[PDB]
Amino acid sequence: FLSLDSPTYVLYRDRAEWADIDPVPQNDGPSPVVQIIYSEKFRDVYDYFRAVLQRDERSERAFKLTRDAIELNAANYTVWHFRRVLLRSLQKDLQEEMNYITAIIEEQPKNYQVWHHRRVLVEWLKDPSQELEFIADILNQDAKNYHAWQHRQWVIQEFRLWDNELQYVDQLLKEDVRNNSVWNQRHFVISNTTGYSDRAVLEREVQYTLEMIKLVPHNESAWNYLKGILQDRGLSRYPNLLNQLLDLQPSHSSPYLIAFLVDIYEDMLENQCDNKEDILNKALELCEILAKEKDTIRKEYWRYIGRSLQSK
Amino acid sequence: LYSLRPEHARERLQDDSVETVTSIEQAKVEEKIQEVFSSYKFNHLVPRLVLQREKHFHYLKRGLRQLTDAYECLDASRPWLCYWILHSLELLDEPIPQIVATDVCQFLELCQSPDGGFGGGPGQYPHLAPTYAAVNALCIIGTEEAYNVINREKLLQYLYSLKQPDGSFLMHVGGEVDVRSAYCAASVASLTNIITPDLFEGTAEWIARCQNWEGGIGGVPGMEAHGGYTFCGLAALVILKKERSLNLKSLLQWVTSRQMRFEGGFQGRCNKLVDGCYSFWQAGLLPLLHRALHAQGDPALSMSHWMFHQQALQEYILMCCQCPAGGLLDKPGKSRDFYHTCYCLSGLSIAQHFGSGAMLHDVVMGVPENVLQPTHPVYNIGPDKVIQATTHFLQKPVPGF
Ligand SMILES: Cn1cncc1C[C@H](NCc1ccc(C#N)cc1)C(=O)N1CCC(C#N)=C(c2cccc3ccccc23)C1
Ligand SMILES: CC(C)CCC[C@@H](C)CCCC(C)C[C@@H](O)P(=O)(O)O
Ligand SMILES: [Zn+2]
Repeated sequence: FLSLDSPTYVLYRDRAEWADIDPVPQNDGPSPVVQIIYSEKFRDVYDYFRAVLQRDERSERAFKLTRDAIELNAANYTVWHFRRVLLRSLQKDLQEEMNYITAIIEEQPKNYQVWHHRRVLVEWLKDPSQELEFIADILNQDAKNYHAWQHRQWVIQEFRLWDNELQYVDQLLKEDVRNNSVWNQRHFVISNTTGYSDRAVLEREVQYTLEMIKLVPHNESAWNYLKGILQDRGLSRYPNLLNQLLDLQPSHSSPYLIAFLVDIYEDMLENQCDNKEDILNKALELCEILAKEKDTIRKEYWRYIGRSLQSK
Repeated sequence: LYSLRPEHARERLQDDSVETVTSIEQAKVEEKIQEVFSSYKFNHLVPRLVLQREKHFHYLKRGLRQLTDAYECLDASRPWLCYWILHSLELLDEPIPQIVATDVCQFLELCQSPDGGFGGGPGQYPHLAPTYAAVNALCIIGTEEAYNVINREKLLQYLYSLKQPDGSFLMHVGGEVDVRSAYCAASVASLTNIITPDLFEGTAEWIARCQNWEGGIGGVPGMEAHGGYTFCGLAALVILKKERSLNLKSLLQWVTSRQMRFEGGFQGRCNKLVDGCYSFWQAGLLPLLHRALHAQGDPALSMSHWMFHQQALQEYILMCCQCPAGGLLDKPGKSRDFYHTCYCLSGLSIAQHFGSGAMLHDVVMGVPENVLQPTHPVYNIGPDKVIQATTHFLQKPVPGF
């Protein structure tokens, strides 16, 4: 009704329609700790919030005030709660509220309360029709907002809106092949629609991923993906694997190729294989290269894999 | 210094000439960090890593008393401000005046809800994040008074009020669900001894569903592995004595991959940037994973170090995450706050102190005055406060009903 930013904004205490109420001040106790020095404006709106809430005044003016209280501190979950109560009680137009939360999230896309509030509205309305488009707009400003991806998976799961998400994932992977949120989304999607058991799908995936690897060899996500989709069946159940990867040794090498090989070898050992003695030698040498030369930040881990590779 | 060495410069980012928004940003942090590293060479002084403990103490000491309106945004996280400050002081081995501790106790009592749990400030609805914080604070103080602020019979009611059929908990009534709720509940319930037989029924199973294809744990099943959530999940399982509900092998490969070869500090997600608070959320996962693995009798485990570069993480923090005026931070350029102060310090301490039964290989970088008091890898409060609290509440019966 009256912006907190308007040049002609007036304190609630100075308001004619807010004189019947007495502003309830914060009680931090006679001897405060981590005490915030609020602005006259922040203190004003909240002294009034404490009161309306304390009265449980479920009024339209109370409604318009949570709006200001939310703008002063969007992370105030108590105000967000009372606002949902007013939404039900005052029987407010929720679509109109969808627009509000839409704008607020655009402003604070990393706030926990705003996303949750939006999810509550969509549930109340049983309407997921604006979701994928809104999310995509947020992910357009920050392709890795955790809240955005999480909210997205909920809309897709709950409302079973799976059909065009893999096409979306592919789009974003074209924009930033290093976007781990998208690699994860691709897994979320495939594993919930077709699964990776389907030979054609598995092949299509490994192919595509071997591509992104033999394109940006030092991009870790593609590596953790390829490993992720195969390691759940045994890397050693894939003979050609060790080869193709061994082929990339001088053309597309990173400590990821070495680490993947150390992972295959591990499985060709769990499953027992002829030449196992040499295999173990090759694998331990790789563990020392990674540990001593190739990837020393985790020398504690790499030598530990050398020692475990001993016992098992 | 591991970092100022000449071969370490090969740990620089391999762009593959295929530059994306991610390469670009990573490369940007790397240059700002390189500068810090080379800080010495250019100026002609000998490198001397030192923890501006007094400057940090004066910062913390002030914030425990009052904050500017710049903190209006954490007006619903006050028990957190107590915990972050009262824990940084705790690690800096600084004093907690018998009068200030009381005020804190008195204030938290005002934050506590008649329905159990704690709000973000006087009069706010209880929420598990502030509850976790309030309880940790009260334990850091650790006196009949502090402990006595906590209403255990009401805390169980509250915990049960958030409990979900699938094993997860809400963060608050009408609030969201994600792993933080599981760790928060587990941490406060265990410390105060209110864990009934069915309290966490199915909780270990939900938390295990959060572990994805990366080896890491996400906010909710299906989500990307994230360091703050992986700490919540693992630590929650350690409490419930169910670490084994996870694939610890892959979790280990995942966490260890999160340390930045060039920067030394940790990242919260694969292909994201380094951030000082993750010095604890991510690095804290190795001590947790030591116990876990040794628990299943693992032989290949070290008797002196954690499965991460303790040296590099201490250099990153000391060199790159310290604010001259006091307080620690995300990375160079970023502003200082009590959250990063509390977590860069907690991580330094993890990096400086090892344990493994009766083994004790501390590693203190730079001036030996840089060593911090120890912190428990599950509660993130002094291991002594933990032990002292649990046992004190242990002489109380679990609120049976
Ligand atoms: C940009 N940035 C870098 N590191 C952290 C952030 C932003 C944000 N932190 C919020 C915050 C800022 C200052 C203080 C102080 N003093 C306290 C909190 C962030 O990335 N998150 C998002 C998700 C999240 C979660 N979950 C956070 C969090 C974790 C643990 C305890 C909290 C208590 C209160 C508020 C946020 C948190 C922090
Ligand atoms: C006990 C706890 C409250 C732990 C919280 C741990 C965290 C730091 C969680 C971070 C939550 C998320 C999803 C943050 C993301 O916005 P980002 O990775 O960009 O920082
Ligand atoms: Zn941070």
